[PDB]
Amino acid sequence: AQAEIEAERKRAREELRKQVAILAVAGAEKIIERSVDEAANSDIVDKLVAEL
Amino acid sequence: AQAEIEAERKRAREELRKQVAILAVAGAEKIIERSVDEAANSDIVDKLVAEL
Amino acid sequence: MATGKIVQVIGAVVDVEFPQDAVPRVYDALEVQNGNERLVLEVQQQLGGGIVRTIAMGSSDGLRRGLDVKDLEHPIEVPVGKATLGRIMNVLGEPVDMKGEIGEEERWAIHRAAPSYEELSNSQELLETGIKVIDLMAPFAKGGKVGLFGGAGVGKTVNMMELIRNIAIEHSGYSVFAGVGERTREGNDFYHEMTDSNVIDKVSLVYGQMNEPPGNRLRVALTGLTMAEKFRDEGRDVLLFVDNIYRYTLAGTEVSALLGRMPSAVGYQPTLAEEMGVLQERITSTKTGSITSVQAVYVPADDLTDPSPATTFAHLDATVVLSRQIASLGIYPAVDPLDSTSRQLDPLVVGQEHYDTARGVQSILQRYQELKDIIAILGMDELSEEDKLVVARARKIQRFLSQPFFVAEVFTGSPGKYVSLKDTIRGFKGIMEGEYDHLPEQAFYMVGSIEEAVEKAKKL
Amino acid sequence: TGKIVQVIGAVVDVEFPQDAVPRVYDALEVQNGNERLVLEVQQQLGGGIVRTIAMGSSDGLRRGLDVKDLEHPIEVPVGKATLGRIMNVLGEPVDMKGEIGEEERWAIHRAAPSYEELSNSQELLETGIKVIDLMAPFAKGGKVGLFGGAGVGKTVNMMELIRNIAIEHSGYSVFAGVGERTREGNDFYHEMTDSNVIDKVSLVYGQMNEPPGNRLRVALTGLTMAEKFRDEGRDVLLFVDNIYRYTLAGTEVSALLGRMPSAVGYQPTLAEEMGVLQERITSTKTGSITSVQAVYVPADDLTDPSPATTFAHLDATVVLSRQIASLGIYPAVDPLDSTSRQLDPLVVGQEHYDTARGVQSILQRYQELKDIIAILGMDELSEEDKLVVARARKIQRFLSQPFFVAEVFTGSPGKYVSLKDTIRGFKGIMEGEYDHLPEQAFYMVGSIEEAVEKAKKL
Amino acid sequence: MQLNSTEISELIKQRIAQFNVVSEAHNEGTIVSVSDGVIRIHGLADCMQGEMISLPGNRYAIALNLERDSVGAVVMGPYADLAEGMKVKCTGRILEVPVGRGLLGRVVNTLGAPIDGKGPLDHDGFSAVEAIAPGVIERQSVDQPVQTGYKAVDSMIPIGRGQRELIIGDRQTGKTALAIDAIINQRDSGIKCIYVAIGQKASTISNVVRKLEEHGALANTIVVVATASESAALQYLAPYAGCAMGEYFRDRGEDALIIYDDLSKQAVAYRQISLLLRRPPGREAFPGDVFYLHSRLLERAARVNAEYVEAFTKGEVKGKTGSLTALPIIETQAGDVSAFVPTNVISITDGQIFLETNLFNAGIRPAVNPGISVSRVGGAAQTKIMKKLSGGIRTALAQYRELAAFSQFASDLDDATRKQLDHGQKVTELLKQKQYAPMSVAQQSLVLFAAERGYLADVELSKIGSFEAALLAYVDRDHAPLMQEINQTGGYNDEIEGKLKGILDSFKATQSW
Amino acid sequence: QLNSTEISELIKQRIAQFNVVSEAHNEGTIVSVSDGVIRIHGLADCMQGEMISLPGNRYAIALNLERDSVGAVVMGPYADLAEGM
Amino acid sequence: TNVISITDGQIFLETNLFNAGIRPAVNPGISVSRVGGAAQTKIMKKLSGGIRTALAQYRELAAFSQFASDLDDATRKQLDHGQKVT
Amino acid sequence: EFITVARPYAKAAFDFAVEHQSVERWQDMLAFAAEVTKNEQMAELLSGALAPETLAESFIAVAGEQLDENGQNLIRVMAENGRLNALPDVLEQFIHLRAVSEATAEVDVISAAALSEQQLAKISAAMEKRLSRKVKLNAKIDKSVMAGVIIRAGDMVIDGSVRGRLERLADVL
Ligand SMILES: Nc1ncnc2c1ncn2[C@@H]1O[C@H](COP(=O)(O)OP(=O)(O)OP(=O)(O)O)[C@@H](O)[C@H]1O
Ligand SMILES: Nc1ncnc2c1ncn2[C@@H]1O[C@H](COP(=O)(O)OP(=O)(O)O)[C@@H](O)[C@H]1O
Ligand SMILES: Nc1ncnc2c1ncn2[C@@H]1O[C@H](COP(=O)(O)OP(=O)(O)O)[C@@H](O)[C@H]1O
Ligand SMILES: [Mg+2]
Ligand SMILES: [Mg+2]
Ligand SMILES: [Mg+2]
Repeated sequence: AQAEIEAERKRAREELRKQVAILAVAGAEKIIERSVDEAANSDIVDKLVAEL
Repeated sequence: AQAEIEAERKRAREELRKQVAILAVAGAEKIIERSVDEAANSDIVDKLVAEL
Repeated sequence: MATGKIVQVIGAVVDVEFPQDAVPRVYDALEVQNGNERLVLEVQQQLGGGIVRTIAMGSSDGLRRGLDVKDLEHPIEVPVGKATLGRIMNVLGEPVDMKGEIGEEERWAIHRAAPSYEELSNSQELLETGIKVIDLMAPFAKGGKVGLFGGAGVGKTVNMMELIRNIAIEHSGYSVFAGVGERTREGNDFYHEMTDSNVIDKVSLVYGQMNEPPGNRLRVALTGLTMAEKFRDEGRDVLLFVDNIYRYTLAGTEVSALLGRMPSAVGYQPTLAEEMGVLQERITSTKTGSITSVQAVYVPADDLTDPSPATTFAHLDATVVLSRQIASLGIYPAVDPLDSTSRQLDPLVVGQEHYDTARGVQSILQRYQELKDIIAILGMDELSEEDKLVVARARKIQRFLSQPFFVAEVFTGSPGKYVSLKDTIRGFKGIMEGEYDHLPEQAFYMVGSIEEAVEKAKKL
Repeated sequence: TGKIVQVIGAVVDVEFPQDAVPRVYDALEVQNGNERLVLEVQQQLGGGIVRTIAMGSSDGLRRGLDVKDLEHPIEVPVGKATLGRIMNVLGEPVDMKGEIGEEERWAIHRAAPSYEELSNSQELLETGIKVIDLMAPFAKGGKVGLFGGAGVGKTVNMMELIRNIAIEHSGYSVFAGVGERTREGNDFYHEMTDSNVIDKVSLVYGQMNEPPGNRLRVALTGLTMAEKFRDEGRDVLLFVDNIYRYTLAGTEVSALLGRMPSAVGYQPTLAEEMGVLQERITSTKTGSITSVQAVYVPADDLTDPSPATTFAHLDATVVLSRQIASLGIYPAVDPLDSTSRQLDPLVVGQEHYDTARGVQSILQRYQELKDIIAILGMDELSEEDKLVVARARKIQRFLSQPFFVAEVFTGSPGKYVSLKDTIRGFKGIMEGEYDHLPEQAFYMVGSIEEAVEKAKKL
Repeated sequence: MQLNSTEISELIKQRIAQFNVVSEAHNEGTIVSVSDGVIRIHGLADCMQGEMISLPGNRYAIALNLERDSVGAVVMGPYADLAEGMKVKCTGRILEVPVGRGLLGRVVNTLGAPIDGKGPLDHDGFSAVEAIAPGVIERQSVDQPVQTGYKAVDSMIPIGRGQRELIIGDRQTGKTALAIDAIINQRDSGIKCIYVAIGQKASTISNVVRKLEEHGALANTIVVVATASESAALQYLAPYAGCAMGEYFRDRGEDALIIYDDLSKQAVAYRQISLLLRRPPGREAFPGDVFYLHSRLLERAARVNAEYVEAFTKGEVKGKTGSLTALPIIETQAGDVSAFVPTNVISITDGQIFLETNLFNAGIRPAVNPGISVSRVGGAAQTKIMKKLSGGIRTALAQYRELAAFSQFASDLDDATRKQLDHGQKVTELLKQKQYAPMSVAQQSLVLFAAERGYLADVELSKIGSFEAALLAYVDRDHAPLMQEINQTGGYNDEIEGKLKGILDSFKATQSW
Repeated sequence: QLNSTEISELIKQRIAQFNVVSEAHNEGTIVSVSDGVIRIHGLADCMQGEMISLPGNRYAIALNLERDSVGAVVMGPYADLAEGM
Repeated sequence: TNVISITDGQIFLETNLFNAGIRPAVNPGISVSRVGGAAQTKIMKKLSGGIRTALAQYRELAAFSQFASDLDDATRKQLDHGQKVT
Repeated sequence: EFITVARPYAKAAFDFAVEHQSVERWQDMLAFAAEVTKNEQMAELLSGALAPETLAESFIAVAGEQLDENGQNLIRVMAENGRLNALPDVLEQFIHLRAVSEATAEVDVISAAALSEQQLAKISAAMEKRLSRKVKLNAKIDKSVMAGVIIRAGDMVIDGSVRGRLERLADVL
């Protein structure tokens, strides 16, 4: 089971790369009480994949 | 042994959500970093003083 | 209006700064609002320029600096008189039994001067307790003080419960019970015992429980004492039970250390023998009335010499020492007949009949101690006729000093007995003369009065 | 960029600009003339001051010198490079050989391994010492401690444990000398180097001569080296020369740091100072440390605060005593105070446990008679008590043994006794089947068969 | 399962959503000192005593000195990272700890953080660490047994639900073993157990937890850990964190048992904290209020009558009395009980179990010294079968202790006393017991009846233990219904006495040991 | 750091005019009361072992003559003395 | 004890022996030399052997062998030599 | 440190300066008396164990800007108590007491940027409703507080910064 959950874990690491950006934008918006359809997505993805 | 397996699953879910939280708030900061704006910023000031 | 402000809070010690026209006097009581709860502080020292150092009569947590302190201009003062009988109160004279307002007519400050040497009156009226060994071997008079000495588990507390029951049921005397540093478990046991025995309506209870700051455990003895003084000034004869002098002195040590005084003999405060005297000098039989007292005094590690029990002996008139060894053989009240003593035990006051019966019991037992260690090595049969007879009478006396209590009725189920002094003397003298030599020993165990021995001997 | 402003004994106060003040346990530096001196900061007082301990001779420091703020704690070489070499408390090489070629340096202040990571093992360790593994067996990965006054045998015993377990163990080994003789450290280094095992052992030495800062922080350097080896996945032997000197060096400095004294003069932080060290010397799921610690007890008082707080940190405690050594019975282990966590039927098996408890029962019954024997003489005993005494006085001798490292003192060649071979001997003596042999037949022998032989020759 | 990363991400979204971004005014101060775990904060005009001050990083300090121009606060965690000039906030909060039913079977440090690595807790909310015990009028007299499973204790030194019994003795005499057998024996009794360890080394906590796991007990108990490496504030506050977790049960009509291991190390941690705050020291350098430190901890062990429960649970639980039982442990140097902390806690508690190192060496295990051990609750807490039978053991041992002096001249004695002097030794050899082997009340009652009624008068001393084992085995198969009855009710009757006499008669003849 | 019984308004008086010996030095004022001992400020010409006469017709014995104040013990009930007398 | 812990041995001079005219009153059994024989000339090392344990044994043997004695010829020669030595 | 020993002298000096309506003169008298304490040499002489009044005289000699009775007397008392090094803090406590008595306070505005001067108006006005005093702003700028504003008054702060929102959120997660 312990070497199986290790497969589950890296599948989840693959998946979460997509949710994290949505989380970042939602947090930023609730913090600043405003919507921002940010332009320079470059910075978003540069973090979206580097440390993940 | 089954209890131990379930405990490892809980532990891994938690240590995963920690990573995503870290990257999430760092990204929200990088988002504010370029959505920040003299007009919206002055609006923050206005709202906090009005609430003061 | 409130005219002072807190400036330090270190544990249970609080400092308050007043304008120099309004400094509280020593022992004055202050009040502060600990949020949604009222708290009173007792001034211990005036130091510096309007600053005052105080002990909190309550939990210290939650105090900010700068809170407004309003000073009462009178010491802690408590309700007194009949209104308090049957109630339970804390050091501040507030009810802790949920039955509501005390209905006091009058309030007295707990700090007052002891009677003058002029006001006392020496009267030798013996108390009658209903407990064979104490009435026989350690008599004590009105106005006197009795110290129950012993280690842990020997029966100080149940002996005091039985004394309360006897005095209140047979002689109708008001009693004040002051629990200095009281185990809340034993305090609830006491409350339910006295309410079951139906004596409660002739006792007033004061509890300073162990979980309370030192300032509470220290002053409680004075609250009980003040209630007793009110009853004396009504011309009654009251009786004051203090549940431990040892914990009174420990509270004194704590308060001393907290105030930062330089310690003394074995750690105790410097003022130990003054605190003890300030207390034990208010308990006296002024001409108007009387206060008698019996006081439990734990002896730590069986030394009888550390300053706390060593300093109290100077104030006691009779001392009853309880031993765990005797208790372990099952003969309660577990009093040691040889070690207990009294100043009132001399012919002039107790009468020759009593004095001689007491000294006879002592002689018999003191010889039986010699003989135990012959019987061990040689066996019984090598003794003389009178030696075997001294042994039989010694064992019968040693049995007959046990008694069943109305308050121990809950541990053993057997109903209690009250034995008048006439009957105690008559019984022991009858045993020593050899009138009852024809009964077996067990006829005397837990028997109560002497007639009950001749009755119990039938059924055995 | 900071100035000295006081010098009290070993502790030095340094003043920095308000914004630059160093953190706790950072290491500063001073040029003590034609020299270099390292200070370890211990406290931050207010106002940009900081109060430190000098890792060197404090003499020669003026007020107003200039100190440099290294921005990191003390760090020592670590790994295979450290191996077979002698090192200072600062991790400098102290033999005459070259630089330590280490790849990596670790700070000597670290946290203990999480409770989540500990490991627990019952695997017994055999030692060739009758008394130690009869009464106080200990396990691979555990802690052992030798308690005793001055001059009773807690160093010779540690050298025998080294000889017995450390040569017959493959992995690396670390020896920390804390505040004990330099002569003994030199003898040890040369014995190693002349038996070619030096290249498995690492040495660290802050011996009696050094100032209090060295004797204070050297044990942590030793621990850091052992902790590296542990975390590589190896298993390690860690011997500490005298751990009492660490708390003593703490006491020497305590007052100068401005701390109110405590029970018998000791520092207030005694138990924390000792826990924070004793708690990182442990085994773990990734590796394991077996450690033997000598613990001096001052004035032979086993209730002094320092031994009394150490008893709680050890698995197997061996307690030496002067009243046994004065009878010539080495090793002077007292069997009525030695003890082990491992002495359970479920671990050592019924027979060994039962033999150990029988020996203890006899020796205690013998203690209970010594007052009547002292007063009235041996003739007033019951006829069965004379037998208890006659067997205890044999058990005491048979607990004696000659050591390979004690040939220097007594000529007699050392012996190695296997456990199987000693529980049999004690079961024999207790059961009274060697009950026809003189006392001196048992003194300083190996197995029970060397005793039955020694009896023939007187 | 975990592949449902939707759970993870949506849950993060829930934490985001409920973040109310409004601002709150707070009071502030600055660190001006750092040393040995104490910090001095200049500012915080509105700090309260006992308040939790909040440092940088998720760290806190307990403000203990409100001096005129400073606040002395003790850091609850590794302090070496703090620095002069850091900024600090005064929350309004007091220290609160997780509590509830889910903690059973978990290991937690003194802040209720899980330390065993089995993932987050499932608590039932939070509770204040520092509280005040139930008053005089809310107690109920203790009259129920809590069984230890030791012949030596449950007969001569009963412990009742709601009592506070001190285990005291020198190092390495079984103080921990006795308490942990007391905990194991509750594996099926309805009593929840809490074992709080002060200042022990972690690889020992792990060992006793591994033993509670061997036997069934771990699933029933909470472990609170403050290892020897943790700062003094945590070691000192751990017992309150444990009591607050036992009171969750007491205040809801259930029974609990709490075991403070080494109050003699809480006292040491508190001494360190006091001396670093420069408070005036007392005897042995202990601060003044070290009585009031333990007093208000132990007086939380209580039995509360059903009306206080109904008032607290707002009518949800009726007619049940809650109870919290405490067994603090103390360590005495060289058997000396006249030191400061022993002499306080001996005064606070309801009884004492004195463990002697001589008895422990001589073979007597557990080493309880019957002649100076006491229990003020006494027989009121026993099952009435035990209450009946143990009275005679008290006297047998008391006569043995009075005669024992002659044992060293015994051959000279007279048989009329030799009978007693041998019955004492046989009953003493009877109270020896092996570790991790608890006895049900039926077995202790049977084995004491055997010795009280003279059956052992002829068995030889060295065999008493095999006699006992054989008897306990026999009865378990050939008379099981009687054991079931006794264990289930504890009653006593001439009928039961006849059945026991029959069992002993049949055993002593028809079998062997 | 300890203050030595120099306090707000005494310092104000000294602000008024430094040498205050214009006041007759036969007399003083209490500045502290505790445990039966009092600190008296003033009393320049107190002599060690002297009798100091308190209000209410009581006496104190001057035992400590210090650089700024006289420490004395009270010969009777002290609880009702107050700073300023 | 502090100093017994720093040195390489001790010569313990006992006052009981010294009053009995045994001078120097070297008490064997407590006194030891932690460097041992490594320091001695070869002749001295050969001759001395473990002599000091011989006198330690003789001196404790005299502890029981005053009011009574057993094995009373071999203990007798042990005592004789120990006495002529001292 | 000298905060706790400056308090009595500060309070006494202020009481006197109120009774003589000369607060404003005392304040600068004390500032000068403080700066004399900071001189390289005087600070040496202040540590040397001179007898009190000789030290007092050597100190007065250096001051002609002290009003010849009351300032001298303060200095002389402080010399009697060896507390001359406390002047730097007697000054601060005098200033604070003046503030408290005149019911005038000072509050700090720390911001990502300078404000639009009606923001400052609203701020100060509402502060005089948090606090009763006449409030004197002194805004400052920083960018660690990338957005929002911080209002720090005495030791009570209201955290409106966005940084204090980010980190305050992160610790929830
Ligand atoms: N009933 C018993 N029978 C036999 N051995 C026992 C018994 N109880 C305890 N022991 C043994 O005594 C040893 C010490 O036990 P334990 O650690 O519980 O004592 P302790 O007082 O906790 O010591 P410490 O104070 O160091 O924790 C243990 O190894 C245990 O095996
Ligand atoms: N006369 C008696 N009859 C029965 N039990 C008694 C008697 N006296 C004392 N005890 C027992 O002694 C125990 C403690 O008694 P207590 O008076 O509290 O002792 P202490 O004097 O130490 O307080 C109680 O459990 C009680 O059962
Ligand atoms: N097995 C042994 N045989 C003989 N002598 C021994 C033995 N063990 C220790 N000793 C003696 O113990 C004495 C004390 O030495 P040491 O162990 O260094 O004490 P310490 O522990 O203080 O260092 C030594 O001089 C040595 O002769
Ligand atoms: Mg009692
Ligand atoms: Mg040594
Ligand atoms: Mg333990």
